[PDB]
Amino acid sequence: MTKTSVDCTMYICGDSTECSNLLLQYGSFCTQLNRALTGIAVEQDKNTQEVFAQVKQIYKTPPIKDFGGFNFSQILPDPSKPSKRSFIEDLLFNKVTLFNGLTVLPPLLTDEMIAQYTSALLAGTITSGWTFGAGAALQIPFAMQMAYRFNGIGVTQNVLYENQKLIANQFNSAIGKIQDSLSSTPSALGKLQDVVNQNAQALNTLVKQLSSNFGAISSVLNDILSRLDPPEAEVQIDRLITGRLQSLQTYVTQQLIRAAEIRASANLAATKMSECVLGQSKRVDFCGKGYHLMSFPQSAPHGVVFLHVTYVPA
Amino acid sequence: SSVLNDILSRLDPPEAEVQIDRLITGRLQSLQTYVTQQLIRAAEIRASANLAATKMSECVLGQSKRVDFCGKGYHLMSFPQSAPHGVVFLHVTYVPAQEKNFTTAPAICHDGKAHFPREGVFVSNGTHWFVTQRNFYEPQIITTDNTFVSGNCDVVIGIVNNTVYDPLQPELD
Amino acid sequence: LDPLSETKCTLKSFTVEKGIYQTSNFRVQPTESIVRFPNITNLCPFGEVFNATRFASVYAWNRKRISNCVADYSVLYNSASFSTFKCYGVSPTKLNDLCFTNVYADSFVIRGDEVRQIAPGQTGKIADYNYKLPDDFTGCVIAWNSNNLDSKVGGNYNYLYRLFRKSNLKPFERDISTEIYQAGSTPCNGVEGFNCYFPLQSYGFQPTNGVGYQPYRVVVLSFELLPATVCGPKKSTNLVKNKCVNFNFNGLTGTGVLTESNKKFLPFQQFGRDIADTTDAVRDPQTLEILDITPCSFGGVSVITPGTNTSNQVAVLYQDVNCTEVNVFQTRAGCLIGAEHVNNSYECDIPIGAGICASYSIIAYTMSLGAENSVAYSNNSIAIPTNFTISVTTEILPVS
Ligand SMILES: *[C@@H]1O[C@H](CO)[C@@H](O)[C@H](O)[C@H]1NC(C)=O
Ligand SMILES: *[C@@H]1O[C@H](CO)[C@@H](O)[C@H](O)[C@H]1NC(C)=O
Ligand SMILES: *[C@@H]1O[C@H](CO)[C@@H](O)[C@H](O)[C@H]1NC(C)=O
Repeated sequence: MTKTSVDCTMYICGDSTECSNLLLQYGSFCTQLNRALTGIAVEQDKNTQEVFAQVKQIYKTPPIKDFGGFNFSQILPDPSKPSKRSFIEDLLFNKVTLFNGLTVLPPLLTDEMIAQYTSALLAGTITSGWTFGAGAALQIPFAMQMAYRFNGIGVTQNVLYENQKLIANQFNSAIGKIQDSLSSTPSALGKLQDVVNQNAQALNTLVKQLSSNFGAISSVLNDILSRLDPPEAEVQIDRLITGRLQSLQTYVTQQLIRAAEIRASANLAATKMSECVLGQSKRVDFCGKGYHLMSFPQSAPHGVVFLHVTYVPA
Repeated sequence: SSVLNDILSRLDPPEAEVQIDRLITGRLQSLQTYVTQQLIRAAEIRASANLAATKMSECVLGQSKRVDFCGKGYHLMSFPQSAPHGVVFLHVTYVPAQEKNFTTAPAICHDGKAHFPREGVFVSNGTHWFVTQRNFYEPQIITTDNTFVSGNCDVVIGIVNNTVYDPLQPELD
Repeated sequence: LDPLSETKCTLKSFTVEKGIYQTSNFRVQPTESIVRFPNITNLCPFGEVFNATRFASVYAWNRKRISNCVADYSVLYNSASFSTFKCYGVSPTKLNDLCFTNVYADSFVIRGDEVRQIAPGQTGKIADYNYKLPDDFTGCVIAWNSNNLDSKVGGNYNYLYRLFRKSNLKPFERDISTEIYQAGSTPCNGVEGFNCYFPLQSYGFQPTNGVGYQPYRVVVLSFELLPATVCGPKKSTNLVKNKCVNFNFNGLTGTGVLTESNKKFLPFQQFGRDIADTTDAVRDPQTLEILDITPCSFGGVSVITPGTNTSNQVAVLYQDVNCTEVNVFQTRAGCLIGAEHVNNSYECDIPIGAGICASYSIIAYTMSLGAENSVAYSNNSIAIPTNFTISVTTEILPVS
């Protein structure tokens, strides 16, 4: 999720010394809110690092793409440098549309090096299958690797080797169908959009709260400084600060609850990498409908997309 | 003042209750913050504890197929150890090392028929074709016991010629 | 004193772990405060009352009402041409900060010796019989000698003043009755003679009048307040751009930097608000120039330490701040000061952000992703392990 930090002092007062002395005289709530805000960011950085940084070696796809007919130009890095993202990834990125002490911190891992992580991962899958996840990557022609997958599924190798064109045609076509569906059909990234919405809207609230009167004469603490003398000034300011402090604290708690939700979702995503992508999963429907064969990871604005191959009898 | 005794000892009932009311609004706010934050954490810790229970249950009382679930590498086992306010799992896993390449072939043509490792892979050192197992180099003559035939070899892409030892015939002789 | 101490207090511990800690927040402040009100135009007609050629008699004091205009009392107060400036209820100065519903101007002419009686709590012939004012009025009396304008050769007898009358006059009473005053033998019944005298007498001003007897013009301005219609004066100031400034545009007060804007406002629109109703642009009324308001920079200070244990050398990162406004090295997370830029690429030690990290002199680089190795792939090549290793890892999980 977006990493947000809120200057409690400024956001409550906004460059008002007497409001500051009132709030420091009110306790140490600004520390807690800040320091949860931190916790919750550095937790965001930790979701990303966990989910994506499983492999410590950046594997490069060969220059020669002879994978037994399987075409993975659509998921493999584009030499044209649209940020080095596959055409699926560009698609996903352009399918999601992204002052008072509320800043936004930048993520530790840029979109470029996330794409590079996914590329290393995806290349290590094509070359080595699951043995780049258990140690050092071992090459394999990928036709054999798919024979081994089939073996795992509960099919004999001859079924693949006899059928190798058909399966290749088929997996190309499925990739193309993913390509149209993500190109034309909308609402495909509803989860990531919903997260972005729900964050943006918590902010637009908390901002829009910042202009409430909470019983005071006015919501601008300057007009209360400029209209009243100390005693009733501090009175009205105290009311504003009670109200604002309530609003911040609501916000920060709601953000927390979400951060826990997102952390759960991210550790599910890390498990999905770890098992579906760096290996073949026996877990039924865990890595897609049907008998899992493999999965490919793709980056997104604020999440991951797994394209899972599975084998479906018919 | 923040000491409710000095407000009892300095003021008479009406404004006493006034100031006390303010203190109680503030304190009640603080408690309620606290208790909620403690809640949120208690939910987090409960999640972490049920992950830990799953880890016992699968890694320790059994061998896990779940990749990286019970440590990096191919899980072998795990041992539980107590801690002040948590558990520590020492997980054994098996990690291959000291790699070595080999030319492979999805199958083998013999007598016009395609052969397929029953469990293993066909590998060649430079001239000779062995069938090994995947996770440990242990080469071993190609044999009808450790390969299975499936049709001719006009359809497999990348098949290689070789002789499949038949461990009867010298027994007949 | 220094960032490392500031961090030490922020953590309340004299021993700092290696990392980055967010200690404080740096703010810019407004300089060169400015106020701007529109180009210059509706002034009250005080001149029409003061310069007025004709004034009525003291007993016939002329009353005028002023409202729906702007009054500049500074010019009147700082004139030096008036010898009488007595404001009661409000200070003679700082009258430009007061706005009232109505103003009543009572003007007349007297002789100098009688200028004293016009004040609350006083008694006299003129006050009691010609012009009585309230004891607790809130206003100001102005007056000045008018010899050159009210003295005529042979006696200027147009000015009259009442002498005799029975009761007293109540506040704000205008009496024009000319009935012959009775001093008692029988009612005058519109007939004079014994014990029947004309109530009023003529001053008869001459050019050679003495200072006491010389004519004096008097005007009493009473302010009535109970929506105020007549307010104070618009010395606007000059416009300054590209600096954190405290600005006031037609009551809209704010802080920030004003810059030239490409936005096009409609003729009837003054200021533009971004989403969330936060002011974003303002049209300066004097020249109708549209200026974009940007909050003058502010943002967090994070302190990057390798650990007191290792070294006391520190680095500041000013976050989302262009540090031209403060080994300065610019990054997407802000700027870093105190840390040398290098082009190398190591594993990330202290994460700053946007793909830069720091490490220990304190060096700031671009984290490396890991040993980049290309797998020797060939469609007929496999790699098989010949040894193994029994690796024991530790996973710690909180329970309780
Ligand atoms: C495999 O690779 C070689 C070169 O790397 C290529 O010439 C050959 O046609 C490919 N065919 C098979 C069956 O592996
Ligand atoms: C820090 O300094 C103390 C001082 O006694 C030293 O003993 C300790 O080993 C040091 N700690 C680290 C983490 O280097
Ligand atoms: C890094 O250092 C200098 C600029 O500071 C540059 O000239 C040099 O070529 C760079 N080294 C690289 C990019 O390897």
